[PDB]
Amino acid sequence: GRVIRGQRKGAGSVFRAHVKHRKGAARLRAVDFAERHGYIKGIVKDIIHDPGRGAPLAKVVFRDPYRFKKRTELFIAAEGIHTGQFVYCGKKAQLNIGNVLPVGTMPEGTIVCCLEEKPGDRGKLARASGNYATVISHNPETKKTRVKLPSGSKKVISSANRAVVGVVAGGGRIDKPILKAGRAYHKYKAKRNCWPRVRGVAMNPVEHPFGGGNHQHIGKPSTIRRDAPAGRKVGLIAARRTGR
RNA sequence: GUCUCGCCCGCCGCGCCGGGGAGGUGGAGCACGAGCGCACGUGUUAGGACCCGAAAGAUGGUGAACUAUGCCUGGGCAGGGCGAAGCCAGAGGAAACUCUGGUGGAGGUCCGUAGCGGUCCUGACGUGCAAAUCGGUCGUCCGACCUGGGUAUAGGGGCGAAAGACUAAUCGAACCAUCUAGUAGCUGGUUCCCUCCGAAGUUUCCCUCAGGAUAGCUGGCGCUCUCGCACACGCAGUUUUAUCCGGUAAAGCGAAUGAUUAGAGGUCUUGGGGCCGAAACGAUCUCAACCUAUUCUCAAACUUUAAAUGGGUAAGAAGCCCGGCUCGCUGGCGUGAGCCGGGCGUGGAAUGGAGUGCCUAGUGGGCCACUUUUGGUAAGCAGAACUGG
RNA sequence: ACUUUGAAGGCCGAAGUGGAGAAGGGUUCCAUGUGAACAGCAGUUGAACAUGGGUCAGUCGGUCCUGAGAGAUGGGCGAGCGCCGUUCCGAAGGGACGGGCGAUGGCCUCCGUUGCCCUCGGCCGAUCGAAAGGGAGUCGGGUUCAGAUCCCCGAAUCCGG
RNA sequence: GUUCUCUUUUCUUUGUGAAGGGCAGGGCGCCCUGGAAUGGGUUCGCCCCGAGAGAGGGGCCCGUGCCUUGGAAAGCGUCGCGGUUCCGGCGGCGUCCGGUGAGCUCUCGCUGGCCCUUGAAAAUCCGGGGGAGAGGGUGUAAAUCUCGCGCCGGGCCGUACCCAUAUCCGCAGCAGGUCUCCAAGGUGAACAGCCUCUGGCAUGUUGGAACAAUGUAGGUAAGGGAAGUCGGCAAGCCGGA
RNA sequence: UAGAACUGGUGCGGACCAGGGGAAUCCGACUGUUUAAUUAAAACAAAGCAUCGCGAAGGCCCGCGGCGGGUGUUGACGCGAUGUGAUUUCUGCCCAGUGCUCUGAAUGUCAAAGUGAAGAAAUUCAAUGAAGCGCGGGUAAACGGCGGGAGUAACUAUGACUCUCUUAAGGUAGCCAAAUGCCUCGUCAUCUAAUUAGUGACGCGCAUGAAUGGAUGAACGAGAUUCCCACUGUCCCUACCUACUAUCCAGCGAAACCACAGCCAAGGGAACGGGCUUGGCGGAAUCAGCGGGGAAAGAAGACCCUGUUGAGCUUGACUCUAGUCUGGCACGGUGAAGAGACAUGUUUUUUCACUGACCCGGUGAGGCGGGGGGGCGAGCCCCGAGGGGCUC
RNA sequence: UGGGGCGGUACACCUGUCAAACGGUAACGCAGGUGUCCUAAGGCGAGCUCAGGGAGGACAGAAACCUCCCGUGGAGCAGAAGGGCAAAAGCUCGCUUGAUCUUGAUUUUCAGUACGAAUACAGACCGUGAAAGCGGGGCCUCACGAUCCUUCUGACCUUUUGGGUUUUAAGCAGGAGGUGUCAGAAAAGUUACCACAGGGAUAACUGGCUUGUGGCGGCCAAGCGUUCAUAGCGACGUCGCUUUUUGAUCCUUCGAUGUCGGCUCUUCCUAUCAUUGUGAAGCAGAAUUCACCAAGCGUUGGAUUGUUCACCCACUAAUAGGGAACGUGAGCUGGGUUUAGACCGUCGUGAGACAGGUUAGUUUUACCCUACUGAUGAUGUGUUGUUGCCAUGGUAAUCCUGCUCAGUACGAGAGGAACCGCAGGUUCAGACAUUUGGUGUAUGUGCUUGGCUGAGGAGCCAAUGGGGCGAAGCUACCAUCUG
Ligand SMILES: [Mg+2]
Ligand SMILES: [Mg+2]
Ligand SMILES: [Mg+2]
Ligand SMILES: [Mg+2]
Ligand SMILES: [Mg+2]
Ligand SMILES: [Mg+2]
Ligand SMILES: [Mg+2]
Ligand SMILES: [Mg+2]
Ligand SMILES: [Mg+2]
Ligand SMILES: [Mg+2]
Ligand SMILES: [Mg+2]
Ligand SMILES: [Mg+2]
Ligand SMILES: [Mg+2]
Ligand SMILES: [Mg+2]
Ligand SMILES: [Mg+2]
Ligand SMILES: [Mg+2]
Ligand SMILES: [Mg+2]
Ligand SMILES: [Mg+2]
Ligand SMILES: [Mg+2]
Ligand SMILES: [Mg+2]
Ligand SMILES: [Mg+2]
Ligand SMILES: [Mg+2]
Ligand SMILES: [Mg+2]
Ligand SMILES: [Mg+2]
Ligand SMILES: [Mg+2]
Ligand SMILES: [Mg+2]
Ligand SMILES: [Mg+2]
Ligand SMILES: [Mg+2]
Ligand SMILES: [Mg+2]
Ligand SMILES: [Mg+2]
Ligand SMILES: [Mg+2]
Ligand SMILES: [Mg+2]
Ligand SMILES: [Mg+2]
Ligand SMILES: [Mg+2]
Ligand SMILES: [Mg+2]
Ligand SMILES: [Mg+2]
Ligand SMILES: [Mg+2]
Ligand SMILES: [Mg+2]
Ligand SMILES: [Mg+2]
Ligand SMILES: [Mg+2]
Ligand SMILES: [Mg+2]
Ligand SMILES: [Mg+2]
Ligand SMILES: [Mg+2]
Ligand SMILES: [Mg+2]
Ligand SMILES: [Mg+2]
Ligand SMILES: [Mg+2]
Ligand SMILES: [Mg+2]
Ligand SMILES: [Mg+2]
Ligand SMILES: [Mg+2]
Ligand SMILES: [Mg+2]
Ligand SMILES: [Mg+2]
Ligand SMILES: [Mg+2]
Ligand SMILES: [Mg+2]
Ligand SMILES: [Mg+2]
Ligand SMILES: [Mg+2]
Ligand SMILES: [Mg+2]
Ligand SMILES: [Mg+2]
Ligand SMILES: [Mg+2]
Ligand SMILES: [Mg+2]
Ligand SMILES: [Mg+2]
Ligand SMILES: [Mg+2]
Ligand SMILES: [Mg+2]
Ligand SMILES: [Mg+2]
Ligand SMILES: [Mg+2]
Ligand SMILES: [Mg+2]
Ligand SMILES: [Mg+2]
Ligand SMILES: [Mg+2]
Ligand SMILES: [Mg+2]
Ligand SMILES: [Mg+2]
Ligand SMILES: [Mg+2]
Ligand SMILES: [Mg+2]
Ligand SMILES: [Mg+2]
Ligand SMILES: [Mg+2]
Ligand SMILES: [Mg+2]
Ligand SMILES: [Mg+2]
Ligand SMILES: [Mg+2]
Ligand SMILES: [Mg+2]
Ligand SMILES: [Mg+2]
Ligand SMILES: [Mg+2]
Repeated sequence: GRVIRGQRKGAGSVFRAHVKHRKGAARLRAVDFAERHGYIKGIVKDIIHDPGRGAPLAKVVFRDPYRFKKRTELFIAAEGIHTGQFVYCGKKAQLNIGNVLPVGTMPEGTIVCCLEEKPGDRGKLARASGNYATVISHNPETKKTRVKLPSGSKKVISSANRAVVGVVAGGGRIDKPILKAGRAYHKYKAKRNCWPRVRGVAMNPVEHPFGGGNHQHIGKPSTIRRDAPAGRKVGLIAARRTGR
């Protein structure tokens, strides 16, 4: 046959990302003495729009504990913040919107964002537009804590992971329809080369296994085993249900 | 060498050494050696293999100056129509609000130039201006827009708003060189003369039916003999004299098997749309069949009978006769076969020189006519026997 | 008939059949002469043939910077020519400086200096990459068969020492 | 230039660079007094005001425009001289007043709208901040994020012409294709189409004679009006305000 | 810009510029894209709708190779993979078949290595026993599929009703002689002088039917069809005109093709001759045309057959393979509990904990653990109230 | 393989016939069979009689069982058919296991090779019979399979590698495990995106032979026709022609004969629709029906449909049938069919198929030879001219209406003709332009838009600026003349 689409994406060179106009990488500042034991202060300067994203980004400025210099960080913004706000980071912080502190000092039932998965990954989880995690249960024996994620899954992590307090800005976006095509075009043009999906049935059987026929039809069951090879692993993968 | 019955020998150490006869048998063997080397010719093969002839497969490499798509950075697009929110004023209303007149200038909106494209004329040209042009008529024209240059992706791979489309006039797998004189049961071609002999298209086997092997048909090279050499035997798409074989033509059914017509003597006899009647075998008919003697017609898969043409043997010296020997075979005594030694030549017609052995090519698609003959309405149709072309 | 000069009649109609340039071409440019060949007829003509001549910069462009991206070192992998990868498993800059120490040739005054002892040192990755992006500062007049923001005249200006 | 009749007529020509100094003119999200409703000011539109409007007086930026130095000597237009000529030659005049615009183009500013799009980086240069570090004596201090004036230099490579119905690619002087700048008069809504001036050309690889047939491109037709034909195919009607 | 008079042989957007309309059905919502050089379409795309996997030692994928690389300067309002196709109004039953998926020691089967008995030893035997296949559940906006006979209503005909045989269910709401109906030019109405056409109705539908999407319905279409008004040389029926040619002359000057050649009837023949046979007949060299023949030119017929010649594509053909699931040996170390088969200790094993090989992330490798010199303080003990012990 | 595919097996075997009297002999020729069955249905000996038919006998009947007579096979012998068999080869009883071990020869098919099957002998061991003798499978004709590999049986059997012993392995001889495509490969589809070497040894058009089917026509004559075989029809039967129907065949053509239908144009046939000249009726008149000579002149306008065919409207003397490579594509068109894209239904798991439907889709070349039409010229006559004759060839005129004859003849009536005459028309043909119309660049004369020659006048430019009237000429059943 011939190699198909999808099997061409994993090599890159035409399906790569478009990163000329992106401003940086969002991540929470590193761990150090002050943030481990005490706290530290910083100030917001401006709020900005990052392409390829829905969540706006803050700019925070800190005073370096060891040199006569200043140090800038590019956080992801909770909902409520503004310029001129003082932002306090670390263990001795007060529980209010915009600050950063650990999990095992928070109470139950509280909201967070830009959470960490392991202690010092600078922030990985719950960092999209309108989402938030939630604290559930502590365990001062063994230093563990459980967290609800926006997929509806309960997950265990430590009590030294850091996190940011509050929902994320951009909240409520998929409740606007797009109505046109060229609003989609300017969307994905800033992210990837991916938008027009040609249906497999309108192909020929060289370049897709569902292709061909005098009619348009699939001909075979659209579910497929997890361990099928590349080229055939298309459709409803490992489906344990179909319908609704 | 190999089975079957067997009685014996020699050896300083007797076995699980060695020897006879034959029912007999398996062998590319013996029996008074013929090869070895050199050259020439023909023939069958393996090699580029008489010459030219593919679609294709592998190894290694050049290409995105056309086109497909993504990114970087720069440029470009008359004049007009409809009139969304928002704003002002006047009038009405108890209020919420409403009516009328302006302003404003949004929109993958409308008409239309530049530009980008490419519907119809199924027009022109159709050895052209042109390996895809020209003319008028067309489509869209603030936007999923048009475009320059730079940069990324390379061949069972790339890119694709998908048509199996494009990838340097080439794409249902590019091009360049080599492997490579790839293979071909298949087409086309194969170079001077005279003489001589002179065919087949048929059998059996083959994943065989456009082809090969096998036998047959043909040629060449010989060799053993003999004759008008006063001096003979042997042969034959032939006739004759004797003698066997056959079941086809015709004929036959008052003879078997099978089929079939009609009336005379049988209610033979079952029963009657019924029959004169209580009906019966009292009668009286008959019918599907049915006893006796006769009658008309039939047979590729029936036959008592039985040709014409045909096939096979025989027509003498390898015969006849006389006498005697050998035999585990057979046995009243004897038969049979084999060996020995002697005596007796024309054995129906008409013809002519016979026999034997190696090498060996081309063929292996057939066709017609009398006569016989199968299928088919018939055929310049299809399939066979005889002879001749 | 076709060159040239004059006169007359006509077309292009400023999104041009006009005046200048990029890519590409490469002497085709300018004068004198020729009429074999070529210019699908002709030619006293020619972008043809022959012989000669012609492109002048502190200020116009390159050169400098980086862009998408390409690409060495260390390291890793690989039969092997080599390939991956660009801050990633690296003692990664010779960077400089104020002070002290003996020396230095010039009238060792002032120096740089080969040399150290000190002394502050991050950067964070060699290099390449656009004659349309970014990037100090020149204008008018005149002059040739053919050259001018370059030659001559006259008025200015940037950088460095 | 026209004048046979008219035409105070029609046509052409009628200027000052770079770099400075001064001033018009536009813009300000700049300051000082002062305290606003009977709410005011104000744009085509918007829009603004005790977080200080209107009204008064001030400051800053751009000032491609006018004046001035350049610079009238030079250039141009006319009427005349000399040099045989081999001449940037010599003279006499002039190089002037005003005005309108939904006018076209180029530019500078103000302001608003659209975006699940938010619209490059680096070389290089600059100012500020405690003064770190210090440095130097009444005539010194050397840097200097510098006042005016003589000085010295500024290397290498390209630069001719064509840029297209004849210098490029298409085998060719091929009706094809190939990125940009400048852009007048009239009609008209208009860079539509029709005629003209500046500048360019000789009809697009040849000419003369005559007007048969069939062609190709254009047109017109009495009366009827799709009866034609697979099919109103092609042509024709309507057409702007 | 609006109005009035007068004037012209009704001519007046006077040239150029410059929309034919109307009534209806089928498809696709629209704008957009598309087979360069025969197809611009009803085909692709879209917005909207719905499912599917995934919480990073991950999902999808690349790769000869590696602390390799893309999505990823990412984190479920996201990334990847699939089908339908705006809105409105709806989305019916079947888990028997096939696929997918969950668990599972409690059950057959099930390889290497390992365990044990016999043998002089190769060897043989036995017990053991992973994933997978079977055993069992869930799923149809997953591939897909969704029936026959007979009797029956006070005139006939129909047949609401009843019976019956089997299937995983036996076609629901809608719609139809359609771009889907063989029999077929189905039947009835209308349009027409006349209609195999077209519109509206009927429906035991060879073979319609529900995201393999059903039914509708404004605007748009270089889309496919029927009719009407105005219009016309499309036609009755052809004619006239103008330009460039063709034609003649001067000058320059090719090609394809070509056995030999070039008047007919009939006859026979490889059955349709320019040439043969029997008859007809036969007179130099040429000019403009036209298209009957030359079975006229081009391209070793793509239709059909054969070939023990090929290639593209698919799968339940045959033989294999990358990748991937799983068991075993090595890298593999420390300690502690529990329980075993033989036989009267052996190793085995399940579990818990450790770190030093190994792996991961972060950083300009910037303040780790104990300790009390700490002390601003607190609460717990002794407490000379002065001390030190504990929690911080 | 009477083209291939679907079907069948004529692909290994048996009987009868065809097959032409030895033997042998073909076709998808006729009729049928096989891939088995048997511890006896094999083998020896002995004894007996089959099918059926008749006559009798308690229940007893068409048929149970008993007895007698006739009985040439008319019954049986495993299966298909054929042959053969009576104190058997059949039925029944007794005993057994020649269905065993071993060489070689021959026959059948045939090359004169193999398998298989069969025959006659020889050596052994045996069985049955009193014994002669018979028996090494089934009364005869068919019932089955190589190398290589594996497994089993056998001999105090050879080798296992420098010698010896034991195990294993290899060898020798004989059975079995199997190839049905049966003298013996290990094996699924699709291509409309397709390709190559060849083929008229082989198909889809014409042509050619045949004429079943289709069409047309004769013979004899039972009945129809109230009566009356034959005015006109004609059963049951039978003899023929034609190639405008569809088949059968496969001779030419596969290095190419351009494949449906309409448009256009010419010629030919007759099996006569009408018109001319005539005959016959169940012909009073008028209309109609059968037939003869005859192919001269005619046979139309339209809705539907791609149409050939069909069907309806309207007029007409009439609305007849055919051909020529199923006339005619360097003459048109390209609607359909018959490439490439695509949509529905049915089938296939699927790529894909449909003899089902629907939409969009490149139609080349003449300047050669001939023929055909027109145009110059040529031979000879001494040269040249004027006037003329004729061979030979073509060939052209055709139909209808009206008034009169006449509301006459005829006929009961209703109704209803014709011959000569007069005037006019249709289709065709040949010229012509007095008059009407059309053309119009005489670029003739006015009018008018935009622009340009300073303006007026006179003029030009806009591939014929537009528009109005229009001479000569060319032209029309759209005007006229003639046959
Ligand atoms: Mg799609
Ligand atoms: Mg497709
Ligand atoms: Mg596939
Ligand atoms: Mg299906
Ligand atoms: Mg050879
Ligand atoms: Mg070759
Ligand atoms: Mg191969
Ligand atoms: Mg390139
Ligand atoms: Mg096209
Ligand atoms: Mg055309
Ligand atoms: Mg032509
Ligand atoms: Mg030309
Ligand atoms: Mg396709
Ligand atoms: Mg060769
Ligand atoms: Mg041959
Ligand atoms: Mg062959
Ligand atoms: Mg006979
Ligand atoms: Mg031979
Ligand atoms: Mg120029
Ligand atoms: Mg120019
Ligand atoms: Mg250039
Ligand atoms: Mg010339
Ligand atoms: Mg020149
Ligand atoms: Mg550089
Ligand atoms: Mg630049
Ligand atoms: Mg103020
Ligand atoms: Mg130049
Ligand atoms: Mg013009
Ligand atoms: Mg000329
Ligand atoms: Mg030219
Ligand atoms: Mg007319
Ligand atoms: Mg019509
Ligand atoms: Mg018609
Ligand atoms: Mg039209
Ligand atoms: Mg409908
Ligand atoms: Mg559409
Ligand atoms: Mg095309
Ligand atoms: Mg929807
Ligand atoms: Mg689905
Ligand atoms: Mg459903
Ligand atoms: Mg299931
Ligand atoms: Mg229904
Ligand atoms: Mg209908
Ligand atoms: Mg119609
Ligand atoms: Mg269905
Ligand atoms: Mg469907
Ligand atoms: Mg000519
Ligand atoms: Mg002839
Ligand atoms: Mg003939
Ligand atoms: Mg010929
Ligand atoms: Mg011809
Ligand atoms: Mg061929
Ligand atoms: Mg070929
Ligand atoms: Mg073969
Ligand atoms: Mg290939
Ligand atoms: Mg399989
Ligand atoms: Mg065959
Ligand atoms: Mg015979
Ligand atoms: Mg007996
Ligand atoms: Mg017997
Ligand atoms: Mg014996
Ligand atoms: Mg050994
Ligand atoms: Mg040994
Ligand atoms: Mg197809
Ligand atoms: Mg007949
Ligand atoms: Mg044929
Ligand atoms: Mg033939
Ligand atoms: Mg034949
Ligand atoms: Mg031809
Ligand atoms: Mg021809
Ligand atoms: Mg006749
Ligand atoms: Mg024809
Ligand atoms: Mg043609
Ligand atoms: Mg022709
Ligand atoms: Mg068509
Ligand atoms: Mg098609
Ligand atoms: Mg005559
Ligand atoms: Mg005028
Ligand atoms: Mg007129």
